[PDB]
Amino acid sequence: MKSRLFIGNLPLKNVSKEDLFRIFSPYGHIMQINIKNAFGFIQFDNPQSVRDAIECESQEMNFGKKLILEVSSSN
RNA sequence: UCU
Repeated sequence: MKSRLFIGNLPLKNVSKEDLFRIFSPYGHIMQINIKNAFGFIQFDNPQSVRDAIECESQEMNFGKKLILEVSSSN
């Protein structure tokens, strides 16, 4: 557990899994990407990748905004 | 701000 990243505020249009892959692939090997409207879920193969993504990408602009990035709690 |  703890190997999934939650994104809380994606734009509601014009967002692809590939966009998310380009942003988050530097942090580790991504196994799965799910988008449910404003919510993104990126499954890595380990929990450190999620922590690294939150620490580095929270400081960045993506899709013209500051993304809400968290350890995913979703079952 | 959790399919």
